[PDB]
Amino acid sequence: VKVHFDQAGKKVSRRNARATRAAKIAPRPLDLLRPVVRAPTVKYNRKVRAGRGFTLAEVKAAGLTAAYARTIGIAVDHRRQNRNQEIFDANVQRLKEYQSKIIVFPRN
Amino acid sequence: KVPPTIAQFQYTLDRNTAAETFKLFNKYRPETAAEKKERLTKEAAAVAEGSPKPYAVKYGLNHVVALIENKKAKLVLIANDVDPIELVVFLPALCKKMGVPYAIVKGKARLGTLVNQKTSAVAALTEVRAEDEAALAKLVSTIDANFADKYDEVKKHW
Amino acid sequence: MNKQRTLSRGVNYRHRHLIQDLSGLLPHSRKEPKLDTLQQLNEIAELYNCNNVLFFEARKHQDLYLWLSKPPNGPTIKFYIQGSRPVLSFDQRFESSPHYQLIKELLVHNFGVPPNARKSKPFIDHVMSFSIVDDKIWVRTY
Amino acid sequence: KKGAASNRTKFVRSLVREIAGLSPYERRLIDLIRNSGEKRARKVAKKRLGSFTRAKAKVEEMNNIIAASR
Amino acid sequence: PYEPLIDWFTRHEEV
Amino acid sequence: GAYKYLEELQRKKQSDVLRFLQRVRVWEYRQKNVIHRAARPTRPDKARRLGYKAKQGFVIYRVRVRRGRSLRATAEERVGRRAANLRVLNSYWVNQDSTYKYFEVILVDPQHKAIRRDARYNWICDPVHKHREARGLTATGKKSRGINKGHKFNNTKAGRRKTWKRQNTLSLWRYRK
RNA sequence: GUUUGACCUCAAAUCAGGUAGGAGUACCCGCUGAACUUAAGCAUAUCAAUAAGCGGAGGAAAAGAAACCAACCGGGAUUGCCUUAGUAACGGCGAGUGAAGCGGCAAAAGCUCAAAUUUGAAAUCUGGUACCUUCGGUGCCCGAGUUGUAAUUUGGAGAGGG
RNA sequence: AUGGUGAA
Repeated sequence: VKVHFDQAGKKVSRRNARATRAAKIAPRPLDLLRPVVRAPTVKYNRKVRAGRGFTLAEVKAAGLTAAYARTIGIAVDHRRQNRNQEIFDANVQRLKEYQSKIIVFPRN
Repeated sequence: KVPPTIAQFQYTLDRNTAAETFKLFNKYRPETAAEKKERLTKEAAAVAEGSPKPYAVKYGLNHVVALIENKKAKLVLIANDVDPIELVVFLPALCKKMGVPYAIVKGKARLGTLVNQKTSAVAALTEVRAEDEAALAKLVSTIDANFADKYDEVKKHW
Repeated sequence: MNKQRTLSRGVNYRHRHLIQDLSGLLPHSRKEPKLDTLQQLNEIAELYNCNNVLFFEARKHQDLYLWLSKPPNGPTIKFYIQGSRPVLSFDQRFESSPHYQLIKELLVHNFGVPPNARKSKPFIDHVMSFSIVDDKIWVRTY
Repeated sequence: KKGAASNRTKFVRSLVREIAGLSPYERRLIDLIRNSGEKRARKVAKKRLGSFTRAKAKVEEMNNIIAASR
Repeated sequence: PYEPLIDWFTRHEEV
Repeated sequence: GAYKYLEELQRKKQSDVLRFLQRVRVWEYRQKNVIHRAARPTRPDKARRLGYKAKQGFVIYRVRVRRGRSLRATAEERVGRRAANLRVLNSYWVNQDSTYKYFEVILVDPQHKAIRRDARYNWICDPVHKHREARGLTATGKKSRGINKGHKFNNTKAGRRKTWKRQNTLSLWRYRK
C-alpha cells in the first residue's frame, strides 16, 4: 500500500527547487509564454485555456524569427496549426504586448 | 548456374587495351597526401615571405555514380572481383542506359594502384588535357568495338 | 439448371467466430481477405463469374454493416445485424411494400444455395426461421 | 507532404526492374498472363499477395513490362 | 526458368 | 548516390538475381563458424541508414541462430554475451536458410578514442547503455515490448509490468477522500 | 614471366594501447514461471501476466518529440497525481473483472543520422615519436578510410545563385 | 507448487 506521507515534504522540496532555479534564472521569469487556445471537445469548447506554444504563423506575425523567439522564452510548437482567426489575433496581440514588455541585456 | 546479370563480368579489357588504359590513366594520378602537403607548405611559405583545376581521375564510388547519369564522365572502369557484387550489378546496365562507355578491368587491387589506394572498385575520368584528349577519344572508340560488339549476346551464358 | 455464384481490419475471437461457417452454409459465397473502403469491390465478381456480390463496412468501432446488392446496377441496402441444403421461411410483411418485396425476390438467389451448384447437396438438414418480426432483421436458426 | 514522383527515383526503379529480371513467382505470373489471361493472373497474385489492390497493381506492372518488352 | 535477359529499358540511350 | 540503387535492389529480394547471391552466402556461412567477425557488412546501404560509420570502432559481427522470443533479440543477446565489451546498437536481416537464419549486428567499441572524442556517438559510452541488448532497448526489442504511441498498446504502452503496479496499487492521501 | 609485385581471407606473439566476469539487488529493463487458494467448476474468468528461477544497469530507470488523440470554433513531447470512473467495456450480465481522450495540478529543451558529387585538391581520425602551459596543446611518421572520414538537414524543410 | 540438500 502507498501512502502520501511525503505530501508536505514533496511540496517543500518542490518550492525549494523552484526557488533555487531562480538563482540561475533570476533575470527571466523561469517560464515560457503560453498562448491562449481552445480545448478540443464539445463540453469544454466554450472554455479557453493556455497552449504549449505559439505557431509559426503567430511568431512571424509578431515580427521575430522562431529561433530568436525561443531564446527570449517564447514557446514555439513544431506542428500546431492556426485555424481560428480570433485566436490568432489574440495570440498576436499577446506576443506584441510581451515584446513591448521585454528588456534584453546586450551581448556584452 | 549464375543468373543472366551475373557472368556479364569475366569479359573484360584485354591485356593490350588494359595496358593502354592504364598508361593513359597513369598520366592523371591524383596528388597524394605528401605532394599536396609539400605544395601547400611551399605556397604558405611564399605567402608569408611575399592555374586551372587540377585534372585527375575520379574513383570514389559515390562520386563516380554521381558523375554518371549526368553525362559528365567520359569513361568508367569497373572492378570484377568486388565482394559485395550487388554494388556493381547495376553499374553496367545503368551506364548502357546513359550511353556512357565503360570497360571492366580484372582486379580491384590493380584498379586501386592508379589512385594510390588499396581498393576503389571504380575509376572514371571527366577532364582531360588536349595532348591526351585525342588519346582518350581513341581509347573510348576502340573500347566500343572491343567490348560492346564482342558481347552483344552477354544476356546468354546463364 | 439453376446456377449462381457469390462472394474490417482487426477482429478478436468473437467477431472471427461470428462469420465462421457462413461459407460452409452458403457454398456459393467464397471466403476472401478483408478489404477496406467500396466501389472497386463491385468489380471483384468479374474474376469469379459471379452475378451477386456482398461487401462489408465498419463504423463507430462498434457496428458492422452487411451490404447486399447486384454488382452491375443493383440497389444497395444495409443493416446492423447482430453444406446441408437449407429451407427458408417467410413472413407476410415481406410482400406489403416494395422495400421488402424487392428484398424478398433478391434473397431467393442471394442467400439460398443453388440446387445444382458445385457443392449443392441433395438433402436438407436444417430450417431457417427468416422473418421480420418486431421490425428487426435478426433471426434464430436451429 | 505527398510522395512526389521524383523522376530520378522513377528512372532508378525502371532500371532496377530490368537489372533484377523477374522473380520465379513473377515469372509464373507473367507466363500465366501470356497463356491463362489477366483474369486468372489477378486471382493467382491475390493468392500470392494480400489486398486485392496490391494484386491489381502488380498485374498492371506486369502488363506494362510486357508491353515495353515489345 | 533459364531464358536470356531483355534490354527493353537499356535499349534507348538517355538524352 | 548509389545507395538508392542498392536499396531498390534490396527491395526485390525475391528476384532470381538475388537468389544466387543468397544461396552462395548461406552456403558460405554454413561452411563458416556460427559466430564470427565480418570484415565488412554485406549490406552497406542497410548499415549506413542504421547509423554505421566507416571510422574505427564500428565492428561488424555475423551471428547465426536456429529457425523457430524474437530471433533478432536472441542473436543480439548472444553476440553481446560473446562480445561483452562491445555495445550492440542495431541489427538487420541479411540471409535465411531452411533451418538457420542470419542477422548482421553492428557494434561500436565504447573504449575506442575515435568514439569517445566524437560527440556524434560518445553517448553510447554512458554506463546506462551497457548491455543495451539485454534490456530489449534495440529496435527489435522495443517492438517486441509493444512500446509505441497511441491507444493500440494501452496494455503495454508504458510497460505492462510497470503499469500493472500503478493500476493495482492502493493510494491513500493524508486527508482521506 | 620456371621469378617478382599488388592485394583479399584467417592464423601466430608471457608485443603496445583497451574492456567483461563478481558482488549488491527495495525500485528499473526483459525471459521463463507454477500451486494452495475462488464462484457450486477449473481451459478462458482468478490467485497471476504474482513469489521463486534466469540475464543487464542507475541514483533514479524506462519512455520521450506522433504513420498520436479526436470530430469539436480542435489539442500538439515523455512522466506522476486528482478527476474522468468503479464509468465505457468484459463475465453461467449475476457473483465478479476492469481501460482511455478531454479538464486541473508538478515540470516543459528539444534534437542527431540514411535518403542530392566537395571533386578546383580525404581537406577527416586513431596510434607512435619529439616538445609544452597535461582530464589537454603542436612539428613529423604510420595506419584507418574512397565498399566514404569532411558544409548544413529531418519537412517548421533545405540547397545552388542574384 | 517454486528453490535446494544426499544417499541401500
